[PDB]
Amino acid sequence: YDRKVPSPTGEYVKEPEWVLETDGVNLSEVMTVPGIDPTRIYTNSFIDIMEVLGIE
Amino acid sequence: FDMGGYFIINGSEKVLIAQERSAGNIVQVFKKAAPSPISHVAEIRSALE
Amino acid sequence: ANWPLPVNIRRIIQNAQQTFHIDHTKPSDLTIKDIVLGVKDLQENLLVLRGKNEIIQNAQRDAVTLFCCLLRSRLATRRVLQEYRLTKQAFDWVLSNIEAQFLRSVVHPGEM
Amino acid sequence: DESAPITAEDSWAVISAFFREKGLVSQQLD
Amino acid sequence: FIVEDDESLGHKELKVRKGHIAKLMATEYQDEYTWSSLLNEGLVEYIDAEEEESILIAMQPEDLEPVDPAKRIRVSHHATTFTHCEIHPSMILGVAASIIPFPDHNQSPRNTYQSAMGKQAMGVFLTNYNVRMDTMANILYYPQKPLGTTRAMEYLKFRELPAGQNAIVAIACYSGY
Amino acid sequence: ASRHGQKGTIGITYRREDMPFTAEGIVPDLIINPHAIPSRMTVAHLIECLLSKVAALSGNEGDASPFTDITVEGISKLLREHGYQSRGFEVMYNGHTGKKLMAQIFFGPTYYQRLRHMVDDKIHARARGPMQVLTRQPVEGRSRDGGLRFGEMERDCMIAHGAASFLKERLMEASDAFRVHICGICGLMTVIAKLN
Amino acid sequence: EGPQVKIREASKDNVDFILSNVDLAMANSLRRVMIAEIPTLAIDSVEVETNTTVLADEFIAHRLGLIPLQSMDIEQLEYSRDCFCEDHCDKCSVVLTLQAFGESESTTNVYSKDLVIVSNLMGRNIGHPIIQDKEGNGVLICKLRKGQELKLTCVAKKGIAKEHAKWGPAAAIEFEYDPWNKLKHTDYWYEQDSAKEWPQSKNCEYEDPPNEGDPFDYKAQADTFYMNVESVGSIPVDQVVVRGIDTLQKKVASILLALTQM
Amino acid sequence: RGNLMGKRVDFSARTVISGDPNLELDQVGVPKSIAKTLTYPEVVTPYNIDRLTQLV
Amino acid sequence: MIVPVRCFSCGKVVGDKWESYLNLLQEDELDEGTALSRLGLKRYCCRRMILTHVDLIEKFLRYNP
Amino acid sequence: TLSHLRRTNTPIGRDGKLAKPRQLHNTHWGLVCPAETPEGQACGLVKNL
Amino acid sequence: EVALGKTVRIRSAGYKGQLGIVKDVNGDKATVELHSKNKHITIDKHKLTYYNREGGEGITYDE
Amino acid sequence: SNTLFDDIFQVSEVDPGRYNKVCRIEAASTTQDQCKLTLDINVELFPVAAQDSLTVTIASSLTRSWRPPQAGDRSLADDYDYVMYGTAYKFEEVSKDLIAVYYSFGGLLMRLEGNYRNLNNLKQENAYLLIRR
Amino acid sequence: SLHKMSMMAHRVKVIPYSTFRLNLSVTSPYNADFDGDEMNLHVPQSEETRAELSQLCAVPLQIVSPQSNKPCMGIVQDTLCGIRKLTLRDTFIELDQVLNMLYWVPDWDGVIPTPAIIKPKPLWSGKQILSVAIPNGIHLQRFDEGTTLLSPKDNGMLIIDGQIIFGVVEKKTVGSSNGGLIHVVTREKGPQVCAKLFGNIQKVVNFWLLHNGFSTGIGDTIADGPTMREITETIAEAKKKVLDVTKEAQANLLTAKHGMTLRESFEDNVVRFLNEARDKAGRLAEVNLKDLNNVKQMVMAGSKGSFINIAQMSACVGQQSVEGKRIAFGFVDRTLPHFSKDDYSPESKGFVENSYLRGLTPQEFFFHAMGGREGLIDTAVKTAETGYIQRRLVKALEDIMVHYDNTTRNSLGNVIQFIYGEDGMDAAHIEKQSLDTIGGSDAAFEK
Amino acid sequence: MNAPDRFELFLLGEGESKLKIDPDTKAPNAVVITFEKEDHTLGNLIRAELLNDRKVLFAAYKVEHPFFARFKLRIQTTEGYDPKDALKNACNSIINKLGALKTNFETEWNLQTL
RNA sequence: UCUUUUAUUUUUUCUG
Ligand SMILES: [Mg+2]
Ligand SMILES: [Zn+2]
Ligand SMILES: [Zn+2]
Ligand SMILES: [Zn+2]
Repeated sequence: YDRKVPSPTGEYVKEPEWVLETDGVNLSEVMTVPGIDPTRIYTNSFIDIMEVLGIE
Repeated sequence: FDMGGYFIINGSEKVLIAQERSAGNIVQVFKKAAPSPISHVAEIRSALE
Repeated sequence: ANWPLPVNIRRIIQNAQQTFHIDHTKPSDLTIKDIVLGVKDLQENLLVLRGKNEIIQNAQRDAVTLFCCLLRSRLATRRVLQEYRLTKQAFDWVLSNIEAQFLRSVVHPGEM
Repeated sequence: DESAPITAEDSWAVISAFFREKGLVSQQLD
Repeated sequence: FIVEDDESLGHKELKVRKGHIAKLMATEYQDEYTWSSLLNEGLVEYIDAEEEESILIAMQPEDLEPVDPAKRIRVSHHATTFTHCEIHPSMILGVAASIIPFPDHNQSPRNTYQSAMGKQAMGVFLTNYNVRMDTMANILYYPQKPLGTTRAMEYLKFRELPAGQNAIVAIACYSGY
Repeated sequence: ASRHGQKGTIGITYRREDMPFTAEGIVPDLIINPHAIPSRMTVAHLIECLLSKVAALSGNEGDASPFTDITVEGISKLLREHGYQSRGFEVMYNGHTGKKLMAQIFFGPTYYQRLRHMVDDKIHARARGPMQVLTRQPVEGRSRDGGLRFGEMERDCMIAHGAASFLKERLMEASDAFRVHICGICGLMTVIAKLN
Repeated sequence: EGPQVKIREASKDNVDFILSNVDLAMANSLRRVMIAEIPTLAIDSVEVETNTTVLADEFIAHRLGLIPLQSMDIEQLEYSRDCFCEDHCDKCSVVLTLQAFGESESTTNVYSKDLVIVSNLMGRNIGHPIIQDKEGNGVLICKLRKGQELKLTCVAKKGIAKEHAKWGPAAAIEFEYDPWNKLKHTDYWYEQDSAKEWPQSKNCEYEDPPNEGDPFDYKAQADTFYMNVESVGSIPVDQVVVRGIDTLQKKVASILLALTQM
Repeated sequence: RGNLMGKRVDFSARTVISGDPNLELDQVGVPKSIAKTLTYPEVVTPYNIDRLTQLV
Repeated sequence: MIVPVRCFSCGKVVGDKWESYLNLLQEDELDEGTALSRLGLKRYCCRRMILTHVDLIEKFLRYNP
Repeated sequence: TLSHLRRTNTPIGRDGKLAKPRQLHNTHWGLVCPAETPEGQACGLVKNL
Repeated sequence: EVALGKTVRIRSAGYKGQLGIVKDVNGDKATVELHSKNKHITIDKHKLTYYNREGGEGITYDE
Repeated sequence: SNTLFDDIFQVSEVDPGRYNKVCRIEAASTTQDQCKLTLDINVELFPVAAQDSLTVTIASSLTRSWRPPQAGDRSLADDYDYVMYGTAYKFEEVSKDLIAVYYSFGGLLMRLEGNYRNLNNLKQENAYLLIRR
Repeated sequence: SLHKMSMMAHRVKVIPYSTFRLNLSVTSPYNADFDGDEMNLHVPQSEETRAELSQLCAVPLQIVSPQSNKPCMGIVQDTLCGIRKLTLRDTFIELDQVLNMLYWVPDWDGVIPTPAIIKPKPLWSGKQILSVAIPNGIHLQRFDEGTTLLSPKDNGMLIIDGQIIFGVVEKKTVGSSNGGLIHVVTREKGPQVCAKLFGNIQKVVNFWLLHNGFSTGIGDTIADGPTMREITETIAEAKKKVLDVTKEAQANLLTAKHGMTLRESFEDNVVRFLNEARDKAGRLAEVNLKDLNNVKQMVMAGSKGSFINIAQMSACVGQQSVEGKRIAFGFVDRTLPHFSKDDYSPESKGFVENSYLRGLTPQEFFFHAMGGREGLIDTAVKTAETGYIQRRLVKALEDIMVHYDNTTRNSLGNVIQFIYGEDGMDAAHIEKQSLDTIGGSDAAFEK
Repeated sequence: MNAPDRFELFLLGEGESKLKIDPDTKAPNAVVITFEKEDHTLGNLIRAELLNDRKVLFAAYKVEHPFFARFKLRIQTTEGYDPKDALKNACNSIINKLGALKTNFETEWNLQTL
C-alpha cells in the first residue's frame, strides 16, 4: 500500500509499505509480537479494539 | 378458447396451483453448521405410492 | 486538504471583489496592522458556544480551532496583499460577512 | 426426400403437433 | 428430439425427417399422424430433470450435428456424442414470456417485469363476456394483434384474443411531460 | 406498459395538432422519453419498433422469436428497400411551430398494453367519513372511505423536520381527540364526570 | 400578390401543392386551423330505442359519432349553442334514423347507407353519410344475427375538431419544406454518410441541389412549403384549404373586433 | 405500533403523480376533485369577511 | 370487435374497406401488402390499422342470442 | 388465465429471508419459465411452467 | 318539490343536449348527472326543461 | 467609444476539435514577433482557411437593451465582415513582458497575447471584436 | 418515507385532472418515478400548522441536504440532457427562439443580451441564453481533466457575475454536487432565489429542447464495422488467454495465489480477465461512438445510462456472476445440458460473447435470467433489511436533540456530544474546502 | 371524473374577455396581452408578423400551461409607436396576406380539371 | 331545523 508521508522538502509524497492482512481476530497476543509497529495496528472487528485499546 | 382445467364452487372459478415439494423415496445428504454436533446428515422422505 | 467546513473564504472573497470592483493597478489602502487586528477581532467574534467561564471558553476555542486555522491560512497578510487586492472597505465587508455566515451556520437549537 | 434432414423451421411443425394433441392445460386435465 | 446415428452413410442425424414433417403437416391441414404416433415411433422422447443428467442435448437440429458480422456468435460444436436435440430453445419461455418480442434483446429483469405485467394487461379474456357475470372485467374497444408477432402466439391464441394495441410511438422528449 | 418492461403513466394528453409529425403526415399515437432506453438496456423495444414498421410497410407479419436468423441489419435493409432511413429514424417537424427538429426522431408502430391500474380507481380523498368503533379512528381502505396511515416512517420524518405543531395536529386533531377527566390523587380515567 | 400556390396534382381526396412567398408561421397556422378548426357536421347524440346486438351501445354511439357526414353547407348550418329551439330543429341539428333488423340466417352487416335522414334539411346538402367504397355500401357499422334488432336516432350538430376528432375534416395533412438541407435546420444522424443513409424525398426534384463549394446562405429563409392535404370525405379537399383560410381570417378578424371594442 | 406511533388521518388524499415542468419548484398541482373534497377551516375576520361570504 | 371507422393516428376513414380487404385476401388471393396498396392505404399507420385488426364480432355473434 | 393455470407455488414461507430455492437453479431450464415470476415477497418461490 | 328524481335536458351551456337525472337541489340551482358522461353539474332549474318518465312531450319548469 | 486594438494575423492552424459550426484558429501577427492569437470563430457563417491574413480590431463600442439595426442607413462599424461581442475575464502576465488577455464571446474563447501596446484594452463588459479578410 | 426530504410542503395549484402534478426536479428527494407511484397530500387544519409548514417544511428550504452537504434536488432528465445540448459550443440560437426564451424566463432582467454574432446574423450563444436565468452575482469555477482558461474540449466551468464563460453544463455543474451551481445559488442568494433558478432553467431548457428535438434509436446502439471486428478480436483473444490459463491450471504450472486455493485463484483470475476484456470492448465502442450518437450524448450529459451500459448494449454483456462467483455447475460438473462436463470455458460458466444488439445465445439468455432473478431477490431482501435497520436506528436516536446549551443529549439528559458535530455547525451549511497550510512544501509555505 | 371541459378550450367563460392588455413596468413602451381560449395557432402567426414588422423591438409568446386555453404575448416597441397599433397593423397584414392566399388558391384550382 | 348506515377476521392477489 502507498501511504502519504512528509518529505524532507515538506510535501506529502507516496511511500510504499508492506502491510500484512489477516483472516482472523486475535489482537492481544499479536500486538505484543516484536518487529511490528503496535502504534498503528488496526482490527476490522471493533469489540476487541474496545476490549484492549479502551472505550475511545 | 377457454381451456378449462378449473373448478367452479359457488360460481367462483377456482384453480389449484401445483405445490412443489421434495421428491419422495430419495436419499439426500446435507452438510450441517459447525455449532450443531450434527455433520453430514442424510434424510429420506419415505413414502408409499 | 479537502474537508467539509462552514463558509467558503474563497467564495466570499470573490463576491467582495466583484461587488466592489477591485482595481488591481491601484495600490491597496490596507495596512498590515489593520489586517492583523481585523483577523484577530473576527476570530474573537466567532462564537458558537457563549457563556462566561473558563470551561465554555475552552470549549469555544476547541470548537472553532480548525476554522480559526483556515481563516489564518486564507486571510494571511501575504495572501491578502499579493494574491488578493482587497481594499480596506472590501476587507471590512469580507470580515463582517464571514462573521455573519458563521453565526448563521451555527446549529439552530432544537435540531432532532 | 422422405429421409432428408430436418430444419429449425420444420421443428415448428412438431411443436404444433404437441400443442394440438396435448395443449397448455394438458397436465392438469390428465 | 432423439439424436441417434440411424445412418451408416455418415455422422449422426435426428430420427425425425422431412417425411415425418410432411405427414404431420398433412394431418394438420386435414382438420392419423400426431404426437401420439411420434411418441410410439420414438421420434421424440420425454425427458425430465433427473434424466437430463445423462444426456448431451444439441442446440439446433442442424447447427451442431455436422459469417455475417451482424449474426449472433454461437460456439462451434465440440462434442460428437449428442443423444438429444432441442425441439426449439424458444420453448423454454413461459406463457407471459412467450409474448415478449425478441427476449434475447432485453435485460432479464425487464423480461420479468413484462411477464408480470402481461397478466394485468387489458384485452379479451373470453368471447362470452356478455353471457358471463364476472366481478371485474375489462374489454379493449379495438383489440389488435402484435405487429411483431411470435410463432408461439399461434399456439397461445394471442393473435385470436389480443391484449393491447399497436400504437405509433416516437421516442423523443417533446415537452418534458 | 410495452412488451419490454417499459411502464409509465400518461403525463400530458397532447393533440394530433400539437404533437410532432414526420414527413409523411403520420402523427405518433405515443411518445416515451429516450432516457428510458439506455438505463433499462431495452434494445428489444427499438428492434420491435423497427420490425413493426417494416411489417406495416411490407404487409408481412414480423417474426420476433427469441432465436431467429432475423437481425437488426436485415430489418434495416428491408426498411431501406421500403424507402425509409435504414435505422428507423425520421426527420420530424415541431407541431407547435413547424420547425424541423434538429434531431431525428426514432419513429414507428409498436405494441403497448393497458394495465388494470386506473387513476380513477386509485384516487381518493377523505372528508371525515365513517370511523372505526374499536379505536375511534378513520377506517381502512378506499371503498368504505378510509384514510391515510401516518406511518412510523412518516412520523419519523416529521420528527426529523421539527414541525411539532403539525405532528400534534396530525396525530391528535385529525386522527382522534378525546377529552378525559382524571383526578390528582390516582390520576385514572375513572372519574364519573357528570358535565351536565 | 401575396403567397403563391402551385398544385402539382389534384384528386377527390388528395390535393398536393407548393406554397411560395409565405412565412413558416403562416404555413403552420394555416395547417393547424385546417386540421383543427374547420366547422364540420358529425353525430353528437345517439338515442337508442332498443339494442339486442352484442356490441355495447356506448360503443355504437361512439362509432356513429366517428362516422363522417357531409358538411358541404356547414356554413349555412348554425351552431347549436347559439341557436334556440326545443331539443331539435333544422337550423342547428340534423336527425338521422338507423334501423337494422336481421332477416337472413347469415350475418346482416349494417352500413352507413342504413342511416336515413328524417329532419328537413331545408335544401342544405348536409348530413348525407359519406360513401367511397366501389360497392357503395359505406362504412361498416355493426353486424347482426337473424334475431337481432338495432333501432336508434342520431342528432348531428356543428362543431370543430377541438371538441372531438370526429369533427376533423382533414386526414393526415402533409407539411414539408426545404427537402435539401440548404438551411441546415436539422443535423442528419448518420454512421458513414448522411446522404447515402437518408432517403431522397420526392420533393427534392423541385429544388436545385446544394453546391459544396459555396458557403451557407445565412440570408436564406424557410419557403417552398410542399403541402399535401387529404380529406376524410366530410368536405371536399378544395374547401378544406379554402375554409381553413376562411376561419383563420375570421379568427384574426375576431381579434381585431375585440381590440376595437376594448 | 399500529394505533399510536402512527395512525390514520383525516384531511388527506392519495393519488398517482405526474411530472409537470411548467410548475414552480415549491408548487404542486392538485386535482380539482381532491380540492373540493379536502377543506381547511379558517376563522372569520373583518379582513376576509367579503371573501368568505363569496365562498359560502 | 370490428374495424375502427377512423384511423387513430391521422383519422382517415378505414372502416368501409374491411370487406374489400377481406375480398382481396380471399378471392383475388393476393398478399396483404399488395391488397393494402390497392385499397389505398399508403401510410403504415393506416396499413397496420387494417392489417392488424382481429375480427371478434364474427366470434361474439355466433353465440345463440 | 393461462399463466394462473400453469402457475406453481412453493410452500416455503413467503417471509423475507435468504433462501437458495429463490434462485433460478440450472435444472429449472426448459421446465420452469426463467423470466415469468411475481416480483416482491413471493419472487422466486412462485414459478410458472 | 316535484323537480327531484326527474329526467331533464340542458339548452344553453357547454353540455347542450345532455340528458340527466335530478339528484339534489340546493335552492336556485339543481344538480344533474349527465346521461352521457360521468359527472354531476349544477345549473338553474328555470332554464331547464322537464319531461315525463318516458321520452316524448317536453315542458319547461312549470309542472 | 473608439477602437482599442488592431493588428494583422495570418492563420497558422485551423482545428474543428469535435465541433462543426465552430473552429479554433491559431494565428500570429505579421508585424509583432511576440504577438499570437487563438480565437474560436464560427466558420458556419465566416469560413476561414489556413495561411490566411485576417485583420482583427477590438473596440469598446459601435442596461443598454440590444435592438435591431432600426434603419437601412444605420451607422456603425459597417466595414468589417465578422463582428463579435464578449467580456474579458482574465489578464495574465508571462515572461515579465507578455500580457495575455482572455475574452469570451458567449462561450467562444480568445487569447490575445501582446505587450504594453494593448494598454488601451481594459477589463470591461463592452468588448466588440471585428474581423475582416 | 426513508429520509427527511421525502416529506415536504408545497403550494397548492388547482388544476382540472386526476393526478398530483409536481415539478419534476423534486422527484430526486422523493425517489419517485411516474410509473404508477402514489403520493399523499396532507392539508394542515390550522394557521399555526400552515405557518410551521411554510417556514420549516418547504421545498426551497430542503434544497441543501444534511446527509452529504450537497443539494439533494438537481436538474434532471430532459432538462439536463437539453441543457448540455444548449451549452454545447456549436449550439447557436436564432433571434426568434432567443426572443421567446427571454420571455419564458419569468424574472428576465428586461434587456435583450447583446448577441455573439451580430453582423453576419444576429445569433446568441446557448451559454449567453442560459446566463440570463442565473441571477447576477453568482461566481463558480471548476477545472476538470486538462482544463485551461482556453478550455480545448470545453471541460470544466467558469461563471462570473451570472454569465457562463466556458464549459458545458452537466450533472457536475447543475445536478447534485458539493460545489454545484444550485449549491452556490441557494447559499448566497437564498432558498427562494435558488427555487426561482430551478424554475427558470427548467422552462428555458424545456422550450429549447421542444424546438430542437432529441431522440434515441437502434442506430445509436449500432457500432461501425471495423469497430465490431476489433471487439470480436478482443473477445477472441480474451477467450484464448483464458484457455491458456486453463491449460496451465490443468498442468498445475499455475502458482496458487497467496491466501486463496487453486479453484478460487483460477476463478478470480479468469473473472478479472473477462471483466477486463468487456471493459476494453466498452472503451472501444465508446470511442467509436460519435457526438451525434444519442446514447453517448446522454451518457456524457449524465442524465441516465453509463459507460458499462453502452458497453453491455453495443459491445459485450460480459460475465454473469452468481453469489459473487461465476455460473455454478448445476447437474454434475456442468452448468447446462449442452456442455460436456468439467468444461470451464467462458461460455459454459456464464460469459456472454454477444451484445444485446447482436443477441445472446439461448444458454447465455438463461445465464442472464439467473443473474436477473438474483438481482431481483437480492433487492427484495435488501429493502426489508435496510428498512428494519433504519427503523432501529431512528428508534435508538429518537430522543437525541440539540438543547440550548449547544450540546447533544438524550431524553434523560445524558450528554452524548458536548458540542454537536464537534463544531456546533449545522450540516446544511457545511461545504468542502481546501486547507492551504497542510498542503505545500516548506519552501512553498514560506513563499 | 374531472377532466377539463372540451368546450372550454375555445368558448369564453362567464365573466371573461377575449383580450386582456396590461402595460409592463419592466421596460418602456411594453405591454403583455393575454388571449383567452386560444392556442399557438394565432400565437406563432402574430409573433412572426410582429417580427416581420420593422418597428417592433420585442415580440414573444407564452403558454403558462397546456391545460388552460390561454396564451400571453409581450410586445415592446419604439417610443410613440403604441404596441396596440403594432398589433393592429400586424393583424391587418395577416388579413390581407391570407386573403391574397385565398384568392390565389381559388383562381388556381379552376385551372385543374378534376 | 337539522341528523342518518357503509360489519369483523382469516387468506390470496398484485401496486409502487
Ligand atoms: Mg416508480
Ligand atoms: Zn382518585
Ligand atoms: Zn338549436
Ligand atoms: Zn392513419
